[PDB]
Amino acid sequence: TSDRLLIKGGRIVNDDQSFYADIYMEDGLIKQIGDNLIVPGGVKTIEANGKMVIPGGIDVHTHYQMPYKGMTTVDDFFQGTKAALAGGTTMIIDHVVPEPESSLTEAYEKWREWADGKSCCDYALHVDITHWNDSVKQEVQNLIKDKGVNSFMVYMAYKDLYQVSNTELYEIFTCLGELGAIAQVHAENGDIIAQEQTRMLEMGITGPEGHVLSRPEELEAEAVFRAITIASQTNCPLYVTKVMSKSAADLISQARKKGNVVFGEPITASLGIDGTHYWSKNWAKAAAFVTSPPLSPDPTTPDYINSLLASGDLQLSGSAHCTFSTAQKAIGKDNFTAIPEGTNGVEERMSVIWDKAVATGKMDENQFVAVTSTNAAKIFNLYPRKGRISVGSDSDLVIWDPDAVKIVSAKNHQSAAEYNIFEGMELRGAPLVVICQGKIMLEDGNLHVTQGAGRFIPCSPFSDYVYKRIKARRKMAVPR
Amino acid sequence: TSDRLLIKGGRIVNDDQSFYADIYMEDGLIKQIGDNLIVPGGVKTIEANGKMVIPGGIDVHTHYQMPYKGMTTVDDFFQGTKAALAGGTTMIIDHVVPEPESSLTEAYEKWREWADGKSCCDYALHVDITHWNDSVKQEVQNLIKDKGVNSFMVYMAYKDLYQVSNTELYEIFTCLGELGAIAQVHAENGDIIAQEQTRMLEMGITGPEGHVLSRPEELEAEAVFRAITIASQTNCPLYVTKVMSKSAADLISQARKKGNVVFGEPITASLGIDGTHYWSKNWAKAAAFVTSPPLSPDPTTPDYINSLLASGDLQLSGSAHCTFSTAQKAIGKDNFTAIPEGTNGVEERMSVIWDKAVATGKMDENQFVAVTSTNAAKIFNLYPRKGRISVGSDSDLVIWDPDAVKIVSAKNHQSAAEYNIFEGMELRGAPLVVICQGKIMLEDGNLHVTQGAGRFIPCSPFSDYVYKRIKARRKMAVPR
Amino acid sequence: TSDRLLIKGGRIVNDDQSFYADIYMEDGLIKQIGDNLIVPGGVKTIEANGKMVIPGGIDVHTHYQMPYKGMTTVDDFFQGTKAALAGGTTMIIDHVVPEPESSLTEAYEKWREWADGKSCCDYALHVDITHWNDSVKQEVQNLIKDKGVNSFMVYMAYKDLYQVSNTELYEIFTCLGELGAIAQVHAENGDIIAQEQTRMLEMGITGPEGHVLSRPEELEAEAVFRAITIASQTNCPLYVTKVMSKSAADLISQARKKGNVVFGEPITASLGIDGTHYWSKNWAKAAAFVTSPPLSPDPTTPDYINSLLASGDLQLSGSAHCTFSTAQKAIGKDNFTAIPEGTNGVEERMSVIWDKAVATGKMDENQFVAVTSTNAAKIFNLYPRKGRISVGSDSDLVIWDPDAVKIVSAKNHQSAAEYNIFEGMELRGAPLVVICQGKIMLEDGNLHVTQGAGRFIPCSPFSDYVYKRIKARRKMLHAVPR
Amino acid sequence: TSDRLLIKGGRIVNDDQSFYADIYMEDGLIKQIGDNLIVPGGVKTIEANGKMVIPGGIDVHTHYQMPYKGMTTVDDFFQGTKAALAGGTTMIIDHVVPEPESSLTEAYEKWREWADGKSCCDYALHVDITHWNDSVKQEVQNLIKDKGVNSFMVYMAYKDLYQVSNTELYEIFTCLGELGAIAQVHAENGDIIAQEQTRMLEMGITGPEGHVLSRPEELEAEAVFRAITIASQTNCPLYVTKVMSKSAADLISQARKKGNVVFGEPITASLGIDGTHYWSKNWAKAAAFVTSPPLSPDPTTPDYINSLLASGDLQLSGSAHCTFSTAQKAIGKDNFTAIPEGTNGVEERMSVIWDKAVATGKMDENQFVAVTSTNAAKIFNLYPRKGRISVGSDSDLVIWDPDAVKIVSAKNHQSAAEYNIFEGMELRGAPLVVICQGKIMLEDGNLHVTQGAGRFIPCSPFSDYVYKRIKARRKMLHAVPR
Repeated sequence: TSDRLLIKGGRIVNDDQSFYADIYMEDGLIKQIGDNLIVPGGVKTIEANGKMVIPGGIDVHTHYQMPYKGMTTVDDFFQGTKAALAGGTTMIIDHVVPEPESSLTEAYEKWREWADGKSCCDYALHVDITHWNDSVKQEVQNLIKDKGVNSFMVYMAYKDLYQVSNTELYEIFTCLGELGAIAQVHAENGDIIAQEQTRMLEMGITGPEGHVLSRPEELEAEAVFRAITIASQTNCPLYVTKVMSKSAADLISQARKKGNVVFGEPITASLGIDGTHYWSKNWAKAAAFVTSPPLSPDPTTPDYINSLLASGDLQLSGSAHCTFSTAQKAIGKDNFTAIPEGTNGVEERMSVIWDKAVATGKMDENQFVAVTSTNAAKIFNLYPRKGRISVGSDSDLVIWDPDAVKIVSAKNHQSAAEYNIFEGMELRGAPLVVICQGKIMLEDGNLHVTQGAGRFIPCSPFSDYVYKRIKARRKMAVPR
Repeated sequence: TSDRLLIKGGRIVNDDQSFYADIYMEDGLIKQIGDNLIVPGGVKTIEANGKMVIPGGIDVHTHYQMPYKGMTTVDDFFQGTKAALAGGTTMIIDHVVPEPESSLTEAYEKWREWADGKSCCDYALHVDITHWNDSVKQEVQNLIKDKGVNSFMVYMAYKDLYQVSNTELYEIFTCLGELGAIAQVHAENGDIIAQEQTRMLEMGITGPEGHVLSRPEELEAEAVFRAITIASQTNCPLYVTKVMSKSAADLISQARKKGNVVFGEPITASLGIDGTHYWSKNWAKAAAFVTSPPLSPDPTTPDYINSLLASGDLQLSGSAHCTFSTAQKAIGKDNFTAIPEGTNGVEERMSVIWDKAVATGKMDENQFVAVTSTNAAKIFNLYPRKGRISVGSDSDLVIWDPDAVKIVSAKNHQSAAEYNIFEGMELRGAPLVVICQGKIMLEDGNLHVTQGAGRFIPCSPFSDYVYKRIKARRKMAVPR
Repeated sequence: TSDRLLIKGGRIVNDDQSFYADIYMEDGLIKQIGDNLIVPGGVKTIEANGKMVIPGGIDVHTHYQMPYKGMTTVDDFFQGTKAALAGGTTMIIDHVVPEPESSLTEAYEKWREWADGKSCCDYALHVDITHWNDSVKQEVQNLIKDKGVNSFMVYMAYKDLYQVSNTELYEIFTCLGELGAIAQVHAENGDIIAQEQTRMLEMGITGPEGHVLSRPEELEAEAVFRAITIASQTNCPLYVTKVMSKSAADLISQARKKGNVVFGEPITASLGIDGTHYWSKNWAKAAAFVTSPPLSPDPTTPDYINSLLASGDLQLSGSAHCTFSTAQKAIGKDNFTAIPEGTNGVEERMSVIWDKAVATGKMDENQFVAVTSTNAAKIFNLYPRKGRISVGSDSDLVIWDPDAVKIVSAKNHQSAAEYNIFEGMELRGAPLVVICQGKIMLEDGNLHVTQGAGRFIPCSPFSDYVYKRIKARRKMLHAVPR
Repeated sequence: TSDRLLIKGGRIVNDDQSFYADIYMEDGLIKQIGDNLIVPGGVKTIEANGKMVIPGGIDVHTHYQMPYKGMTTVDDFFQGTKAALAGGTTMIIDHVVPEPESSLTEAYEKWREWADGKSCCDYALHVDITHWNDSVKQEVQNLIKDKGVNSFMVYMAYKDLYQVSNTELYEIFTCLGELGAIAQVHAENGDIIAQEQTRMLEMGITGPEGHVLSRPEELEAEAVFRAITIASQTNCPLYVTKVMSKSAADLISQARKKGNVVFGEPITASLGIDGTHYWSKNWAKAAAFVTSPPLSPDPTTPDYINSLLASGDLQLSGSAHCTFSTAQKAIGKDNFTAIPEGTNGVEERMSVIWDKAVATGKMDENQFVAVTSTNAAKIFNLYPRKGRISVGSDSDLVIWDPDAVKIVSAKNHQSAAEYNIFEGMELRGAPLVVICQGKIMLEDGNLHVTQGAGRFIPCSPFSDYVYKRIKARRKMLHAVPR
């Protein structure tokens, strides 16, 4: 599997504490932690020299080689996970997207085949419920029981394509609750967005600004509140993907304070920048920002999202990395509704949070670990195998430099995209060394990776972190 | 029309101020206000003797002789307005309910005929949009232009009967906004209520408690938030009927603080009592409380609703007076979904608010006037004809006694109902004398009324109180 | 008193409704409202020609010729009320400020003498409680009973000068509540501000930016919350002067929703602009913004204050007009704690609100009247004499042009100040004609005024709008018999 | 030190995860965790049989043998820690209270002597800053550096006894922040409470109900908001003791969301019951509830406090166990201000939280551990030595029965008090076995304890959980060059 490796003089930073210790690794696992380790001679030894050592990042939202209209996103499972590793991320969770009226299981097999053959790092899979009926219900059950899936996503947007009704939502959340799965949502109101898009085009607003104006944050907030409400009535845990706005995040905060089982996933884009760039005079640049929900035009938004990720009102971060070329984006040059949706973010996720939340004093290093790996591992039932530096855990570690300062650019990023939405931003905090599966995959700015080295990691239902309260609530007429 | 009448030594209480003055009336109108009025000899003179004189109450939500399954509510336009006058209310606004797929205009004519022939007092009419299509759109326009209607209601509940989709809501609010009408809603989520009713019956909960448990306040709050959101996107003023819960009222408060044009209508029931009585061992008593949305089981609710009516987060009061006999209620004795919905409240509305909000120190007498007549007159475009004691205004006045104390009972109420949901409650504050159309219709506990004396009062669109901001907001691409 | 005057073809805008009618005025009073008025021939007639006619503005917060260290503010009761009238304001309420350990009543007489002799328009007076003891308590009673005062202000700031303790606040609010007066506060925490000033000076931050950084909005919010709490415990109505920050305005909103009797007074400065200009490289410009509480550095502040004035969470507007010359400001050139505090705002108040809340669609014309006159008249017990176009009310009216557009500048303002904190701002909405005491005092951009023409207007205690709930709450304490 | 011990078949429940494993212990420490442990023959073996095994509770607020007017509370460090252990608590943190104008360090030595000689379990000490001056400042430094103290409490109540001013609060929080200590507060407004007490007595309300009516929750909320504000301005972490009311808990929630470093400590009383019993016709019963801040008369309070402990808006639980006899309480029979303040709670703390938050579905077993030990260990810098079942941690463990159901009564409690404020309450969840310092101190309902067995545990300043953000904020003040 993996050679012996010793990291010396490192400061271990887990979500619960930080402490000085050496780390000995072999065959994909952490074997010893402490001082003066009884270790074989001739072991490859890295001198951490007081630098931080954290669990590798888990990016819970990717779209590598995602199909769209006979094309594919430009970062595939190989190049996309190269990008992840370059940024300190050692596990990704991608979305399987079956065509409406097609098999979920057959889609899952396709995605397993693509990723097993190309991923540089360990991965898992969410399965999107793009339509609903009795056979789909059966497949969901089968996928949870037999295929290592515990997370499924529904769409409240994309009217006449993926969108599900309130009756379907109730049916689906009841089912996912009974089976021990996470119920994920893409939460915007598709019915109202459909009208507003028509309204924008009739006003002659065909550029990317038409995208953000046709999807104001009130339509994200409505759909979030409604999802929270249906999930509560069906005793189902809810996970809100791609939290983009202050109002969505406040609804999640509100629901969690009442005791509702609700999680929020901000992304690199909503943590790092705003939507002013939709009004760029450079069409291509503006189209690079087109994603759904969009980036809020309100410039106070990213500081707020970071604040709520710091306080635990939001719990984990993803990227929704979903890159298209300038030529693909330009398909929608005359009509924003035809711009393929998605931006970059996998490489920049951990640096963006360090820069915006840790160097700003909003969160400490332990909460940084929580919001980049450990909470994700707990929610998806991967803890302590992932998201922790502990004996018996997987050898996925990063030597992090808090003092590193790097300018982001399309020129030096691993993505095949020509644009980078964070172009020109100077970020504090970066990885020096990345170890994945016990092997050194980044050092001295050099990537050392193998196509297909990454393993599918099965995720079991009924995560304790998610379901203990649900179960306790389940456990709890007037005779006339 | 109406004989000369002089009220002397009264303390006039309008929404804006209180002051001592005599009031001279003739032919339906207030002619002079002041001291030492130049008045003809031989005028009928009432000695107010320091007592308050307020504008007659406007009850903006009634259902007199409302049809249901070949029956009718037991209080008709005559007996129902007798009840209103006994309680200090001198104008009512009733709901016209066309069958799905039938003409709105034909329904309006029926209701005009019933009320013109029986009402004791002036009235107006809201028209319920029970279904939606091109011909209904046309009728709405015609009714606003030609028939004195400015208020229309849509249902978010009653799946497969009255319920409208989000696309229909957007269409309808856009239309009502363009035409200068108030958009009213019955705001509960019918899709989810349908599931919960099935769930209650499968648990064997067939009594009235199944009604309140199948319609928890979260389902009122969801639908209110969604209506607020669609109304905001379409620049349409929203009016929430039958505010029953703390969470609904808080959403209205929130929206108004942002600047959204939203009004809330608590009712006598939600101001005066809670939903604990759904669990009464007396089936009949419990069924007397069945209304939609239901009374909150949370006993802190009525004090809170009064508080938000006091602070102006809620603006006006109705009753939704909709009475059925015990025999009619008993149709649903084996299945709560078959209990006809509706309770009493028209007679008790003004006394309930005085007792719960004024004698408690939450609101003063001027705000009492506002929330019982003047705000309703402003919203429905009836001010200063109604809701004000002013020269040239209609002679609809009440001599109110703050020190009166009365126990409510089915035995002494004007309603034909056998039950009164406020049975046994002692209320501070009551009318001594009611003058309507310049005629004394209550004195010494005696009603003096004529069937059909009441006039239809046309209500024009584009009320200033409602539409000035809407118009100003209406009045307010990147070239590449 | 005042000649016959007829305004024809006007659209009257009161707080409750708007309607078309002619207005006939004589001897300081509105005599008739309606169509085809029975009127004597030869009456001076103004053609409003569809333009709005509103009640004159009431500015509830001014500091004309306010003394400070042997000097005075540069706009006195004459020039300051010229400024008021030029902007559509026909009544002002100024603050009487007695020196600590001196008589409130003697201070009141000095102020009455200054204003009676110079004011162009009607006025009233608040009295500031700058210190507290038995004789001050007696004077407050006497002033309410005999001198037409119903509003008194206390300071939670200015440690070792004006500041009162929590015991004194309790005593004072109990007393003012018993006597039917409005309890006004200057609400910032003076103990903590003292420390932060020292911290700014030790960091070498001596310019105007040190002023806003030594008084962060948290210190306004703390004092507001504490004043609300003491006022609630003593059944006393509370009025928060100079609402500057979002957080202060949210606490007032929160308290009103619970039923507490609390009023908030934003000022022209907090409605119109933010505090970014404390960091101007021009010292003199930055010092022109120095006022307390300061303008929020958060640029989302003025939009928010306008939003809460629109929704009624805040009820009335003032200016706290308190102007000093550049030479006077420069006394603090080496130390921001020595910059005399105060900015302009009286002339600009009504246009600022129209431009920022009405032309933006946040409030309608009727709420504009409410927040520029009618709510002030109700709170200070001047309604319907002021703040309303009604038969028997005072002839204080403005013909307002919603379509007028004017750039503000020190060059054309009535103030003697060299700086204007709204310099260069283009504002929508302005007065065309101002009538005061039935007399045309502004027309064609010309002022027609007389020194000393203004009358003191006595203000009685126990305003209904303020006290009916307080009284009902007092009317409603049982031991457990054991 | 301590004999070999093996617990088999147990379900370990830490704050982060639960898992099945055997636990081997020797000489005060957990030595091995796992399956098939290499263990010496003849080891005392307990069969957990699938039952939960959790870290022993840490009660961060006790007042054992606290002096008051020449008397003492009736539960001393021995009997009081017997009560603790009976309820699943294996460590207590008590408050050292020096007389005003006396030495903090001398008080600390007295308390160390009392506890070292009587405590059954490990303990630590907070030191209360009952007055403030230069020598007290020096002692605080000395206690942190040399005596294992990292937590100090100030009083915002008790006017003319312990109360500190806003200047003193600023000075004290600045000092505690610089030294790496937790700043604890007793947060009620003492100035206003003094007035309201006098008001209650003048109304003839002398019974216990006068206590809760003279201290309405608004006066707790005001003091909380002010403490948050001063702590924020001085970059000092704040810990709110005895969170009793919904409004206090909402202010802590609000401040934490903004990023302020603020902790809240609900107590057994506020988690388990309300204040309706102040109106009991039995004087003695009512007086048994007298504590400060008092129990809220609002019966929705305890459900809400449990909800905010569940969501993490409040982080840790104490008891403020402070018991007086009926005869001692009765000293205030004619005047509630003379009733000695304090109730029971140490024994009942963990069962109350299980019954009211876990069996109700508000929180899971892992958050239960967090709020009964682990968050306290992190805040006071005792993690992972305490609050965790981990190799190298202290052998303080409890075998917990989720299915146990017990009625609370004065008849069977360990306290010397005649009254129990939870009398008659049936609580779900109880300890079966308690191990402390590796020794079985509760089994089969029998206590096995030794007077003086407990050790003082030094607590170091600059806890990472508390100070990493504070430090980062300090690391991040430019003048405008003109």
